[PDB]
Amino acid sequence: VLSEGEWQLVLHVWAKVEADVAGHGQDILIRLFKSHPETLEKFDRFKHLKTEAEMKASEDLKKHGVTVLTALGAILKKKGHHEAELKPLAQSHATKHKIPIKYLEFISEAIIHVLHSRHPGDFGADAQGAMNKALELFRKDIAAKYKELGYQG
Ligand code: HEM
Repeated sequence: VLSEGEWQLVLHVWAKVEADVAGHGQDILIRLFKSHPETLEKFDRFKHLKTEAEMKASEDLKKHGVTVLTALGAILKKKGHHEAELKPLAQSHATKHKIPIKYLEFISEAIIHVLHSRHPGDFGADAQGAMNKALELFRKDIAAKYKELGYQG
């Protein structure tokens, strides 16, 4: 579990994101899509985007970026007490969008990357440790619900 000190680091770093949610959200999704092009294909909504230039110009991608990060931010602020918030996300991502848990690992990596890129020398080793733990907890609890539903993998 996370200690209170680690949760404080996580939420202090999250304050950087909240200064510019749409910007961080677009940066994270583009990193995901370019690093792991198979993820783009899970989005009928964005499949048409071929180049990074097109992704950067898409206002709808920014809009989904706010939706995604708004949901993740509310979950982090629960400090692990997130059962009610996680349940619908697990259910829709497992049974409707058909997202393997591996992709949740990829986007976790993309978040860490983007934070380093946007905040050089301002994302501490302690904070990276804490964020990593918090995203692992998120994956673990979603994975538990995937396994229930027969989607483990
Ligand atoms: C930090 C992890 C993530 C969060 C917080 C998140 C959150 C959300 C939210 C709030 C929605 C809208 C409501 C819903 O459909 O449940 C959504 C939709 C969706 N998500 Fe995610 N998501 C995450 C990861 C991913 C990943 C890794 C993929 C695929 C590679 C993915 C694929 C999709 C798709 C395809 C939709 C539907 C978009 C549309 O057609 O409007 N999500 N997500």
